[PDB]
Amino acid sequence: QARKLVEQLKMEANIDRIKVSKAAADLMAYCEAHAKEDPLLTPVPASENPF
Amino acid sequence: GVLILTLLGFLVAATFAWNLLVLATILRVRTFHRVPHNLVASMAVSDVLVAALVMPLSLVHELSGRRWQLGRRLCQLWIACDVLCCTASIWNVTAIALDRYWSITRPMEYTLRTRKCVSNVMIALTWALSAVISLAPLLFGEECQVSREPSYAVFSTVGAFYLPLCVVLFVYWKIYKAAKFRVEQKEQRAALMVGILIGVFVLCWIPFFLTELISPLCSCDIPAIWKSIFLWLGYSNSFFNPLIYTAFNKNYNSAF
Amino acid sequence: LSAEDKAAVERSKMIEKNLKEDGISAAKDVKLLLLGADNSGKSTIVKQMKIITGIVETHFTFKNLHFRLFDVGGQRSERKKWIHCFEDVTAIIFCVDLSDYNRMHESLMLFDSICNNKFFIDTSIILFLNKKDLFGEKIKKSPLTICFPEYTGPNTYEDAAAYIQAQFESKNRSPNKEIYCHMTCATDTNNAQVIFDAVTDIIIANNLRGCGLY
Amino acid sequence: VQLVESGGGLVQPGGSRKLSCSASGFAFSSFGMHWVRQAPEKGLEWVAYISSGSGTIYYADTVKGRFTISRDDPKNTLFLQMTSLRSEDTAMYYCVRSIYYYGSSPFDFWGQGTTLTVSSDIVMTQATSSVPVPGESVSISCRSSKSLLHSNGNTYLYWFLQRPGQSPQLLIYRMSNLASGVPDRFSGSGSGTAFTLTISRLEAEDVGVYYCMQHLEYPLTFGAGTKLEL
Amino acid sequence: ELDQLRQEAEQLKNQIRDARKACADATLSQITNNIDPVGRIQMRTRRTLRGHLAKIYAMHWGTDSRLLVSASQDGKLIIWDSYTTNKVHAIPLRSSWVMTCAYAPSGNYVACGGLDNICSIYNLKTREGNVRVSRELAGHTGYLSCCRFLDDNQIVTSSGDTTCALWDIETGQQTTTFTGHTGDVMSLSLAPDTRLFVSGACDASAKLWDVREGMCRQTFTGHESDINAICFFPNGNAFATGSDDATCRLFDLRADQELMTYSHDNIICGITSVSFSKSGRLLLAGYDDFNCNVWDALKADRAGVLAGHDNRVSCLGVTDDGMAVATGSWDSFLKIWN
Ligand SMILES: CC[C@@H](CO)NC(=O)[C@@H]1C=C2c3cccc4[nH]cc(c34)C[C@H]2N(C)C1
Repeated sequence: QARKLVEQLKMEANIDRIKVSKAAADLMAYCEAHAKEDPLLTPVPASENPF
Repeated sequence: GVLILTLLGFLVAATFAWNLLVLATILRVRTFHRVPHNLVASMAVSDVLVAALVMPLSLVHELSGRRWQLGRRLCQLWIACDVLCCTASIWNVTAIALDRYWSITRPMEYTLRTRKCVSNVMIALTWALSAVISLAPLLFGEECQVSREPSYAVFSTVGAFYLPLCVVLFVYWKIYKAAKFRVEQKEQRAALMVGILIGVFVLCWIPFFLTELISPLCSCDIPAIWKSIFLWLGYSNSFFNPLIYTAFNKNYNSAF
Repeated sequence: LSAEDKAAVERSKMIEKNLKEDGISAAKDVKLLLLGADNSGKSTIVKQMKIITGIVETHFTFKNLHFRLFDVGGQRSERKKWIHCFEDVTAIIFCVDLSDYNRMHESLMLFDSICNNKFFIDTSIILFLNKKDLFGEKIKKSPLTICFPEYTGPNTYEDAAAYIQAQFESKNRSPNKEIYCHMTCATDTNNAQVIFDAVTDIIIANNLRGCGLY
Repeated sequence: VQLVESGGGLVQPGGSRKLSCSASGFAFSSFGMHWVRQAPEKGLEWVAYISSGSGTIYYADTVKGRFTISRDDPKNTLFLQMTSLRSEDTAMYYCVRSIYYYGSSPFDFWGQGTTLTVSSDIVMTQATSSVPVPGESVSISCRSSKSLLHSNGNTYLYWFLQRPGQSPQLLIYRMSNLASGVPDRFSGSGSGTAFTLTISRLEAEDVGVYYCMQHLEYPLTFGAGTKLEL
Repeated sequence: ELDQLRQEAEQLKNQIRDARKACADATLSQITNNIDPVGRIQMRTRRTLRGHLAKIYAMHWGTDSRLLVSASQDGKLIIWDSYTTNKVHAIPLRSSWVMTCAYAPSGNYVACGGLDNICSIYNLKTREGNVRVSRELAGHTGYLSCCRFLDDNQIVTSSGDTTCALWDIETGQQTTTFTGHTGDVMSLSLAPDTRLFVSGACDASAKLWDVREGMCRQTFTGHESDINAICFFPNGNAFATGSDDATCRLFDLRADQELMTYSHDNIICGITSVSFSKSGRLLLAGYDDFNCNVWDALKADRAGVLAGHDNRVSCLGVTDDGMAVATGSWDSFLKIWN
């Protein structure tokens, strides 16, 4: 039981991580690119609304 | 007399507003769409009509003091609305008591569709019977005075108040026994609730209908001062009705 | 609307008719929840039961009423994650074994959690004490001191049995809740009458509260 | 899925007769039923329709007043009572099933019929009659009197194929969709009032008569038909 | 080795914490400070669907953004038409204790499960014009909490036995078993590429799994109570969670730590469901206080309220084209907002 936990911890403790600044920047850029294709953010006119 | 006029003015306004709030509370919430609440809605309708169509016009009668200036338009339909609406109030209390009585005596059977069918039938006979009494003298044979025929003074009085009174007294007598039989705080509240229900009904109507029957049968004279208090006691009963069946329910308050 | 659109609406209304009919038939049922520790006579509470692991359902009819029973015994998981499903049940049945000292102090713990749950604030409980005859014979050797260290009195049959019942009933803390207690053996046959008489009293109490008296 | 029709025979003019159809192999109560007849040397013609639950009945102007349609759900049988027979009622009568919801494919299964012998509408035109024609592409066209495009975005056009000595089967429904169990070599496209059916890599078992039908409004009308021959 | 191996586990735990601390330089709030706020979002009810006679526990959208399926405790599955409020099918259930449902991406199958410990698969498009049971999956020792479709022949389930599984529908066998959780697994969410998935359990942790290899790669622990809902970001490199402690959080796969928390001093009730928008700017959550809230995913600012229910909201959903949002509650009604 104890050996299994050590093996799992060792596998998860050797990975390549990237900085939070890159993660925040890459997350902010995705939202800007698709801003115009979000009906819940920029409502469409009643002509194109199916509801 | 100025103070009395101001005091009676707030009485009319409160009855009109409080009953309107009951309708607003009912048909704006999805948890007040059950079987027991359809009887309360019928009572509320019969309560707002009295404060709007009967109390204001009757208030002008003592404003002038002894005269009714309108000839036939406000002396033939005013009586029809006075009798029709007040009779339905009394018969709406009786229909509520009967529904409570059968729920405790027959809990297994008086549920679901059977309760719904019987409840709606009682509403139908509440207004059908009241219209017969109101339209009896108008269609089948300055002072605006009601008919004083000895035959009409018995049928219209015994058949609108005295018969419902016996049902209400008998029903709550059995209900109080059932509450105490099953058994100290809870027992004390049972006696108080039944006493308030009967007491308001007894106080607000019996003094009027008592003198309306003895006067024609046996020649007697009553001063006009006493009939002023007697008349307004019955009207004031439509103010206490929403104060008991809705204010002390602990569920109408939550939706308020 | 087109011809095909008119036909679609007609099919949708026939589904509503069947859904409405199914609701009426299912509303004339009494729902009960069965609880208790292992080996406490849960599966032999009523002789005329018929079976209709996970959850086990059992139904029977008495007089002109339909009863449905649910036994959540195979769910060895977190109880708080699925206990809100049985929130509309009429009452709860709890079974207690009088001849099993080891299961004591464990049935009491389970009784406390159920009786004091947020979803079961105003739900009545029917309590069954099983193995009445086995407990009387066994008490001769063991004078009830193994389970309850603090107990005094001549324990032949009665005071010992009355002590256990008072221990269970002390966990109730609600004014709008009631506990119905009965003692049965393995040869008793009038167990359906006790449940019938209890549910009749529960419905009466509910209707008094609507009237405002209780 | 089976649909067996019974009846037929020789009837003097002015007589009465009824036909029966027995269904076995599917849920009969959830399907609508149609009657379609074919003259000995002509095309298809629609007769009557009964809805699921017997709540809607439609008739053609030719047989109105003397034809009656009924169904028996527990016995899984369909009836057609006809009176005052004339010489124009000699045809082979078919039975068709149909179901209607979002994404349904009505007119999906036909059944072999029985032969009876007695002794504002929309016009659909198929100008071509015979086309001589394996391994080639063939296009067939149908035309409509008024546009079949509804405001909801659907075009109600259907295509059928009838092999010799057989019963018609569905190929295309709503002018673009391909029916179940049909090879992908069949395609269909078009616009309002103009429609085309194209076949690629023609092979055997593809010779017969092709029919274009509208389902915009009752009554339903067919086309003259186009015959493909080698 | 009875107690010597315990020291090794503690040392490795502190090694990971130092690695994440050295990887944090600036916060998300500081980077996004000079960004224009979205403003105020107002949505109005468009459709109301009636017909359920009991509480609604789950719903799922179809890939065409027009059809949807809903499950209730009355033992019925209903397929609706959003545009016309029409009923297409009504499926009766053998067991009325259901807790989850799903819709196949192809649109040919639906699935359901609950306290019977069995996952049932129904065939919609078949001859005879009726829906029949096609396969029953058995092997779980606890109630099923969630299920999602990979293809027409694969399904992933989460159960109350602290175990997830992957099945082959045709064979009816458990191909892979995922183990490692301590508490009951409550939620499940698939990645857009259909190669990884995340789960939330009652031990206040989330894990990232590998479908092909069946191994755990990352564990995220920042909550304080049971995790009830989980959802992927549209990008696929982040996910959000909701717990009973009245708090939502956002986690990053590559940075491997928490990024932002969503909380307020008024809400004290738990969270039942979470969902994203088509662009990921808005985060939608359902609470027990009868309301649905809208959050700004980048600035952690409350932006709107959806108040149309008189009972607890249990399920959410956003269409593939991002045109409407659907909410279901315990009042037997579900509404469509736009
Ligand atoms: C028009 C108002 C003056 C007339 O002076 N007072 C009455 O006579 C009115 C006579 C009444 C009356 C009699 C006989 C039968 C009945 N059923 C219901 C009522 C009733 C209602 C009652 N109201 C309160 C007063």
